[PDB]
Amino acid sequence: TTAKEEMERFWNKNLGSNRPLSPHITIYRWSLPMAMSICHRGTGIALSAGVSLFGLSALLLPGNFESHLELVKSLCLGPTLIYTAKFGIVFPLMYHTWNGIRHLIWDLGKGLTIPQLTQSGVVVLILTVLSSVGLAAM
Amino acid sequence: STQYPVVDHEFDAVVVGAGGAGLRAAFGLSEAGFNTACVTKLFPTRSHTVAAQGGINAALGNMEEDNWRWHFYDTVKGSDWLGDQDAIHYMTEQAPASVVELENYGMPFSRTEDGKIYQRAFGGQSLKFGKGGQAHRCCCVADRTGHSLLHTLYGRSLRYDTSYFVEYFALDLLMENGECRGVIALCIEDGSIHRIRARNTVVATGGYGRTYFSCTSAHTSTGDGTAMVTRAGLPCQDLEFVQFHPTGIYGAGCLITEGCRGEGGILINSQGERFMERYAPVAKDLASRDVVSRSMTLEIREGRGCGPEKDHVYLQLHHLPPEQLAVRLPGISETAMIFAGVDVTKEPIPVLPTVHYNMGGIPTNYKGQVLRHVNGQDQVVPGLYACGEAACASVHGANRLGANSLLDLVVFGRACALSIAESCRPGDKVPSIKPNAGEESVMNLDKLRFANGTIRTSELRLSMQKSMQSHAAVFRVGSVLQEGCEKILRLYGDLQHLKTFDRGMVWNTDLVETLELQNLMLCALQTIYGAEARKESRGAHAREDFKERVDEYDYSKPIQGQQKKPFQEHWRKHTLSYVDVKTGKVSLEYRPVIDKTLNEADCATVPPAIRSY
Amino acid sequence: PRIKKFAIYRWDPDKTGDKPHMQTYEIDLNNCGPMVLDALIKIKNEIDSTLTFRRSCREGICGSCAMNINGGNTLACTRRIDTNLDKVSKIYPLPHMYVIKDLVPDLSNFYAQYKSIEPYLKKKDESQEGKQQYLQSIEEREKLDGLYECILCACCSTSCPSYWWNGDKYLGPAVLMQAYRWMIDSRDDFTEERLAKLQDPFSLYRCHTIMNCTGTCPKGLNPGKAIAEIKKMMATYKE
Amino acid sequence: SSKAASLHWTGERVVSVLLLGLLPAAYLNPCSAMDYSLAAALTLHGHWGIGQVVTDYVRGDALQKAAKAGLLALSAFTFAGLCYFNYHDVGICKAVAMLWKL
Ligand SMILES: *Cc1cc2c(cc1C)nc1c(=O)[nH]c(=O)nc-1n2C[C@H](O)[C@H](O)[C@H](O)COP(=O)(O)OP(=O)(O)OC[C@H]1O[C@@H](n2cnc3c(N)ncnc32)[C@H](O)[C@@H]1O
Ligand code: HEM
Ligand SMILES: Cc1ccccc1C(=O)Nc1cccc(OC(C)C)c1
Ligand code: SF4
Ligand code: F3S
Ligand code: FES
Repeated sequence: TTAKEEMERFWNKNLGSNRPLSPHITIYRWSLPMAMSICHRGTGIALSAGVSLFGLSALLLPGNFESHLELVKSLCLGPTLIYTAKFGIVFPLMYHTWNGIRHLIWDLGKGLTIPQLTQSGVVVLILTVLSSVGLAAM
Repeated sequence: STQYPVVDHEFDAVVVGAGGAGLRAAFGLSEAGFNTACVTKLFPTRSHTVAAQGGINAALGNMEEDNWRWHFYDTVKGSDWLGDQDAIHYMTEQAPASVVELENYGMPFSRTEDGKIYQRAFGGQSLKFGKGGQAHRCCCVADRTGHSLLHTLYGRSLRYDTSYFVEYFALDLLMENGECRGVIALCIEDGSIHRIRARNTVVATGGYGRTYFSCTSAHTSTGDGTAMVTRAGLPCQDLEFVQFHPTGIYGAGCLITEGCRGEGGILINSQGERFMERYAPVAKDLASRDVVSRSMTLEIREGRGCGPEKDHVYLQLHHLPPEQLAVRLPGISETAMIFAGVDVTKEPIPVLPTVHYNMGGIPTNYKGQVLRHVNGQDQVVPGLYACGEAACASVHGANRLGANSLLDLVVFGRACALSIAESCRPGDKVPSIKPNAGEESVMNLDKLRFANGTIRTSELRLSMQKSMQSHAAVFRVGSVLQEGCEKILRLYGDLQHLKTFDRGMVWNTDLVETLELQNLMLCALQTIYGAEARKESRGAHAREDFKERVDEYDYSKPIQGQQKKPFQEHWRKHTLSYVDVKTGKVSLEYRPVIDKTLNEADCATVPPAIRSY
Repeated sequence: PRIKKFAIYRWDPDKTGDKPHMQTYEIDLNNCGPMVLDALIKIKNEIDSTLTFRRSCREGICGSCAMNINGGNTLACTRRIDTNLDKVSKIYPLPHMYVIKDLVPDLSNFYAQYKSIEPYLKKKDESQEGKQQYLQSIEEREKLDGLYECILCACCSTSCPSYWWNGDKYLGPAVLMQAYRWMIDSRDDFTEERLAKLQDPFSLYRCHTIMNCTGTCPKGLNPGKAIAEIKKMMATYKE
Repeated sequence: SSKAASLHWTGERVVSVLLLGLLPAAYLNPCSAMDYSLAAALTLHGHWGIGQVVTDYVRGDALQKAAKAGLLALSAFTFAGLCYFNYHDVGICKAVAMLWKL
């Protein structure tokens, strides 16, 4: 028997049987590096959903951008309620931006030990809040 | 009958066991062009050669310069002259040829300045025929040698068209009129019974260390091929000879390598004295195992023990440089940190002489052929081979040398391959077996599955283990051995009273451990009765009542005027044991030791001499 | 007297309709060894001989007793019971894997993947082999450190999120680390074509450096790091 | 023998150092030429993002091409719209500016 012939036999036995899949995420321990990777996907998806909604609306919806802003302006927008709507757009961006560097550092090969992963994980989490609050006030 | 699906297979040669020796015998056959099958209860990596730490002996001469003819003298000495010199000759010459074979397979051997395989000092090995000081010929992949050995063999084995029955517990051998036809086996996955017939059968099932309460060996060291052979009515050699490794953790019995003593590790008692100086002046703490374990156990009798129970001893590694301790011995650095909780660089390791290697097993030709005893003479069992720990060509003899087993594995594994490739051809007529055969192998299996007795399986196991541990240990006497014999014999009758709880097919470990039990008891009975029968002190088997090296002559004085003893008077002979399966009573006879070499000119016979270091 | 609680995943394939449930067992710690394997053996030997599991070395060099204890994938003979008495220790079979019988998972796919990466020394000459030893300097030997020790416990790949969803086509850390192990071996000649084995988006490129493999290794190895080195070799290598 | 997954993997990192470089470059140097190069890097890096998500979760063969086809539609439509916004409107630099300062 060859290598990839044994793989064919594996599925053609298990799929046509009464064998259950062992609980995966149902019981598996939560960890920071894993939660930070889940978030990086969520932020990625959320941002592309935003950018695509900006591109599609540029073609499909009529009326210029200045008129769209005056629709927002004439909603008697709140003092901090405008800051919160702003902050909730910087927070997803700045997390994915900073952690984007952390993923990029791993591509060179640096900081791949367990302590370095946990250290830079907090560093990304912290530098985000600063760049989020800092920009929403700018 | 009719319950189990009888599935038959057709092959050229079958290998039972996928660890080291078995693995080497397997692909070596496919290399020759044989339709080879390999039956194993474990996944080949989960075999027990993986646990090996010390290394593998080969006279390559990379450290200084060596001669394989010196490696012969050392093994034939350590064997306490029970060793068959025809096998030792073949092994010591094939040694560099089998190791360079492994390095060329990809075994990541530790390296030197030249870029050559790193050898190192080990228990009882000497240059210039035991005259030129300590020898350094133990090749090693830094403390995880048997791990690399098993991996690089297995890795190289996928390069051939061998069939592997992974997790298939071999029940009994297939036998028809003195000849072996293959093996009957139980699938652990679905529970179906498979009969695998072939022209030849190699047996490499390893030792039966699980006969004792305290051992270094894995939970799956149950000497099954040893039992398979005895159920066929075939003899078993040197079974009373059991190696007690001096260094094993006080807890579960985890092995710390003898490479500790080989690199610079020193063994210390309660008073603080290096107790391996008054016992052994020349070789000292790096002497033979039957001298070190003999000393350690005897030191506890004095009351010079260590710990809250006064039963264990210490091994110093504190003084060693951290520079080489983390490099040469990182595997024991981690495993002594877990079970003992001991900083390997600052604090000494707690050790204890525990059961380790099985010197005896299945009587084996120097070419790997299984032997039987007919009319005082030797006889080849047709279509049957054995290599490794389960085998007893008795290349190790009364006491095995440090790191000589992994050699016994590869060399005799290769031998088992060559001797099949030379004697017969692949595609030759596979002998037909009776459609009714393997009849009571099913009956034995089916009774153990349905067992509705009174005595629990685990509770009968520990009864054997403690009865062996106390009665037949390092030191043993005819008073305690006699009691132990009738203790084990009466226990064999208790096997018909056992209670099993699992009534299932898929992965019935409850059933396979009971099959392990039956295969352990048979290995236990012959060991205990063999110990009682032998009334001398030769290597590992030490008698406090018969502390005598009983040879043909007294080899201290020159043999000239002395008259020779008859065969049934001296003890320099192999113990051959049989067991009747129903009654359980052990009938045992004897056969002579091979003292001739392969070629006298190329390698001279070494006569019996003084036994000390 | 000192009691500890264990909750274990149970599934019997013999009784039809028997859906996976949990069963509790209680054992005194003074009568038991420190490790989880000692506990499993004790309830196997005394309380219920219907519990099934793979075990061998009890030394932490097989990968037999590899399971999910308390949310993590390690060895049962290496990891010790939490002496905390009130808390119940949960033991499960390795995650997202087909269960043959309770705690015993099917590894046929896992082993077959290790076969497909060709884990043996390959040369141009097979004629001059077996007779002379290959030369390798201590530095070239040092590059194998932290890679040869892998025991194939499969705690690694069974913890990888990509290996869960893509168990079929993606190899996983353990297997990939070994593929790397044969690349940096100075003796090996087939390094360039070993990399060519992974030119599809699934073989290697499902690893997004999530990093659960290294954080679960019972032997302390760093497979994730090795994957990044493969990636590095994949973009740099010549021809 | 061709190495498609090798060169593609490098490309993602090349746009990643471009996109990371462009964000401060858009702030410090806000221009018309910056607006288009930003929209290109945004949509491309995003297209090679969801492309990886599809290959991960989307199980199937006929399904696999459908999601990839549909993803290319939105990717093209997003990039077309962002180009249209840069030509016939204010520009994405000023879009943020008028959104932030006002
Ligand atoms: C116990 C031990 C031994 C040891 C060592 C450390 C320990 C803890 N370190 C060594 C070292 O550093 N250097 C050295 O030279 N030797 C060392 N040893 C001794 C040596 O490793 C052993 O002699 C060796 O492991 C024996 O190997 P063998 O080829 O005889 O086979 P195995 O490894 O014991 O594995 C047994 C195989 O047989 C199959 N099997 C057994 N029963 C069945 C049944 N019922 N049905 C089907 N298959 C069966 C198993 O599958 C297994 O593969
Ligand atoms: C300039 C800062 C950014 C950098 C450096 C960056 C880089 C990265 C990296 C390294 C990944 C993960 C790839 C991996 O290593 O596995 C990723 C994911 C992703 N990015 Fe960004 N990114 C940035 C901002 C953005 C922006 C502005 C968008 C636009 C929507 C975006 C869209 C996405 C998407 C959709 C993913 C999904 C890939 C995944 O999570 O598997 N990113 N990015
Ligand atoms: C495939 C992938 C790539 C990058 C980042 C995350 C994932 C992913 O799906 N992980 C995943 C998905 C669901 C649950 C989960 O566990 C949590 C319960 C800890 C992990
Ligand atoms: S690299 Fe470590 S965690 Fe992965 S399979 Fe090997 S021993 Fe297990
Ligand atoms: S858990 Fe994972 S996706 Fe990569 S870093 Fe390890 S294989
Ligand atoms: S049994 Fe060998 S790893 Fe636990």
